[PDB]
Amino acid sequence: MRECISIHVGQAGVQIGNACWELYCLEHGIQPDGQMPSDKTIGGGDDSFNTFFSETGAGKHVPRAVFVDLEPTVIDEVRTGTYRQLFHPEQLITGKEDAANNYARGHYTIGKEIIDLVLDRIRKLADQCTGLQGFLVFHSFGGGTGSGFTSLLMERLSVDYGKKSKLEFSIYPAPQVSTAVVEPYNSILTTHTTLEHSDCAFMVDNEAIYDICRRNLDIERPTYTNLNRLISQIVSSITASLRFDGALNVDLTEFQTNLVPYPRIHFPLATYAPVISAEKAYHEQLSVAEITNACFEPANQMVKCDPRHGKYMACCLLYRGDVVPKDVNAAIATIKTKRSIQFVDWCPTGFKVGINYQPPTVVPGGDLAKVQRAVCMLSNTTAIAEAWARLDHKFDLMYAKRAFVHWYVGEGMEEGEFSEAREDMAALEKDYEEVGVDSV
Amino acid sequence: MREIVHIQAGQCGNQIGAKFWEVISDEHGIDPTGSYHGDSDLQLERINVYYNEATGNKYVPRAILVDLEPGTMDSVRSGPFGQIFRPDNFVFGQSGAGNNWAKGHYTEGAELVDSVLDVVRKESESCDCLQGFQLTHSLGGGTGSGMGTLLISKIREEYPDRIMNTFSVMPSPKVSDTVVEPYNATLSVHQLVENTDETYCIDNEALYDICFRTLKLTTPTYGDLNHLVSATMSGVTTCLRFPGQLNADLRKLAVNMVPFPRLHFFMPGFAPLLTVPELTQQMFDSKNMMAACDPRHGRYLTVAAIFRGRMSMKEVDEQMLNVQNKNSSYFVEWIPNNVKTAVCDIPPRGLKMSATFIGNSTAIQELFKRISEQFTAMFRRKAFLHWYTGEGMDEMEFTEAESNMNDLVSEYQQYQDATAD
Amino acid sequence: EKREHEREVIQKAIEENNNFIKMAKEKLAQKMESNKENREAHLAAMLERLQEKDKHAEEVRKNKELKE
Ligand SMILES: Nc1nc2c(ncn2[C@@H]2O[C@H](COP(=O)(O)OP(=O)(O)OP(=O)(O)O)[C@@H](O)[C@H]2O)c(=O)[nH]1
Ligand SMILES: Nc1nc2c(ncn2[C@@H]2O[C@H](COP(=O)(O)OP(=O)(O)O)[C@@H](O)[C@H]2O)c(=O)[nH]1
Ligand SMILES: [Ca+2]
Ligand SMILES: [Mg+2]
Ligand SMILES: [Mg+2]
Repeated sequence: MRECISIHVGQAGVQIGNACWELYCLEHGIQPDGQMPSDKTIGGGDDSFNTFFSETGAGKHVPRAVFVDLEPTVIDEVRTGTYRQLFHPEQLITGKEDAANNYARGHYTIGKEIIDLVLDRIRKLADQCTGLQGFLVFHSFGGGTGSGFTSLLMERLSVDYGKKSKLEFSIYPAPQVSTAVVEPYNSILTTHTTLEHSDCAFMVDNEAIYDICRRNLDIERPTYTNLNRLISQIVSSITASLRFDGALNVDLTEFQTNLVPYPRIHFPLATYAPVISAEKAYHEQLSVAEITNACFEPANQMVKCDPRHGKYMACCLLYRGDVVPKDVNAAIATIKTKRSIQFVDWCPTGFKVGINYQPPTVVPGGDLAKVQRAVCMLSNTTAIAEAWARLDHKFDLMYAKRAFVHWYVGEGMEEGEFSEAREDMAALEKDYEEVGVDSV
Repeated sequence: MREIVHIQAGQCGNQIGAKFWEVISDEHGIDPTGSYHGDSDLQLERINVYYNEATGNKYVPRAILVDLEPGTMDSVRSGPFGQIFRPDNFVFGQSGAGNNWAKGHYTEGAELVDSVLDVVRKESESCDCLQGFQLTHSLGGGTGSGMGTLLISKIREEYPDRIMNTFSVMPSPKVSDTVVEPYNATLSVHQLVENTDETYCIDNEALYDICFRTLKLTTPTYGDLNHLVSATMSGVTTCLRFPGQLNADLRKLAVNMVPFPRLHFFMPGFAPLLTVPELTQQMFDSKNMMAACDPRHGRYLTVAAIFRGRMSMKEVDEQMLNVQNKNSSYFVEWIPNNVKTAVCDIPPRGLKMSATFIGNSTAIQELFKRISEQFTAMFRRKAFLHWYTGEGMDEMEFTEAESNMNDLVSEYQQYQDATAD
Repeated sequence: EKREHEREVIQKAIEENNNFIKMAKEKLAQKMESNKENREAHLAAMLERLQEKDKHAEEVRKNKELKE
């Protein structure tokens, strides 16, 4: 019961999924062939790890996942790679030809040729579930598949599963790792299109992750593998409530209640700590107080924005490892004296806490210290709107000259869809402004 | 599984084509008998972009050779790697083009066209997923220009959803085998503006001046020019031929390089004609451009750049950032992040470090102006025209092409003058 | 009165989940329809232009024949 199905879409979605599922296997002690010596329940069960993993008669533990891309080069590596025995071939879905950085091809031209088959495979995962809870959808903003196909899919999933919950992990574009000049277009179109179909979306700013890899881990020039390895630690923090259980453990949906005050305002800011190399961690236990402290440092955020210049609508702390409440409460008390974390006048100022006893791991060969304790803060602040502003600004500069727009019109789109998407984003920026203004 | 189909047409087209094949075959570890005798898995990972697999496990270029007279093509066979081509893909006529565009496009070219078409189909239908086509040709002759453009059009009817990419060689009166070459050029350009997705503008003027003024060859050969052309062609196809973290193909490139359909004419650049900063500076220098235009007389809409060799990723990032920072006036502000960068670990034969540059710059108007000035000097005093009406053409069609090309210049100017605010 | 209010609330929640699904389904179908249309019209116009160029190349060969 209470299963979650993960859908990884496009290159970023897929590679991030490789990272996340590798980490999950290691957190749960599942071997690359899917066996897990510790599960005495053969062929099924109702342990917490079963939210993400189905069991077979042979004792293989199988991700409740689907990987989807419009070309085959990235998923081929999964079919061929180290973890290839984990999935049934049907969970790995490829076409022949990609979306060429074009949202139209992703949502329409190429994407409509494969959407039925994807929904069919997802349906085979949902039929194995005794109480399906929802979907986790991983994708980039900037790609044609990650934007267009993800949008098409979300609309279809709303159709086929109703108001069953859908959460996003969305990869927001950075100029250092960027692949197309048209990413702001694809970003705006996919954000406008998915906004009504998504319940909670976690943005991951590639520039922030990148900055963090450079600064805290002294990686001269970070790769997708560096980024992904960090991102997955954040996603693991966020899903630990679903995948493990303990007394102090607090379910993600319970945080979700506090995180989304209005349907459109469903974009929480994540902040992770500690990010530290083995070199620097050797002979230093970083206490609850230090990691808690570092959560309020803007250089540790998934998204580049300044929360000091916005207002808080919610503040959640998700701890894992060797952590007891007394310490947390001390650390929070200190933060509350030394920081002025300001909330909007219509919400309470408490921090909501949860603790998972199971300590973090790392993937061998990585650059991250294996620490005893960690924390992800999820806050909802109006500052996140800066990230819409930047993107919207970029869109405007091109759109005012109609640059590259012909590539979209060539696939059967109208300019109207562009102006309509940009108006939705303008209204979202204005909503973020309004929630922060004090009451009558 | 992302096939490109290559077509060389006429004299220039076949020579630069042949060179292309030589260079890339060497880079991929393929001999003239078509065997893989090479040292890295990387040379084979995306080998089928350009080569078909075969009997006796051979690799065969997906190339089609085309000319209106057997001259240049027998030299192709006689030449090394002449044996690597597929003898059926040799499509030639007899009567020749006589350096006359109307002959390439309308008359004799029109008689030969369907046999080319049949081989094109044989090559496409064997493809798992066709990216599209690249044509090497010249715009000064008659086969390359006239029949190359006619080919483009005909292929476009059958594969209107595939990318058409040309390497087009532009006529200079230094190295200049005629006098009607402006007519031929204008006529071809007029076609190109409408029917290619992306055209690499290879200028003999610029090639000549590099060999003379820089390489110090006071008497440069076709062989010296084509040496330049081949290094370039290698350079700009590096991202197609090798696995990167970019995945390039012709569509993604067009999408990222072409902001308005008509403005698809690129200025290539190469370095060296050595450290990352020097590589980077030289590569943007007007002296290293394969089209004879100063980029400081215009502004870049878009730019792709690729560095080949083993070098610091961090350093290249810093240098490319630097170059945009310090020259910010020469990049339009209404296209954020318009300069892209790739690194390939494998250098071309004979170098430790190279850099290839592809620009969509409005300074290219300079080049179309050159052709326009020459063209008009003749035309208005109706010089050498009978040659053309000779074959059924109207004067109108000359007027229309000149207009179209002046329109293209006007357009490049208009986007050059455009501001963010 | 209270039971009937209970019935109303839950039927309203069903109705809204349904109208949402329906709306989505329609919105999708309209956009995919308009999409196919537009794309087709672009290809058709391209092919038309090409075909005019073929016809024009007849009138250039047919016209060289009429100089004899
Ligand atoms: N963090 C992270 N970002 C990635 C990764 N791969 C691509 N991206 C980002 O995703 C955006 C590009 O989208 P992609 O996922 O590569 O494109 P796609 O979904 O495969 O779509 P098409 O290939 O055009 O069909 C860029 O902003 C990249 O920086 C990855 O592995 N990790
Ligand atoms: N760079 C270069 N230009 C060439 C070569 N061969 C011919 N040209 C140019 O081609 C133009 C004439 O076209 P050509 O290929 O000879 O005629 P075609 O066979 O009818 O296409 C002239 O401007 C020549 O300078 C070559 O090998 N390299
Ligand atoms: Ca130390
Ligand atoms: Mg892709
Ligand atoms: Mg010649």
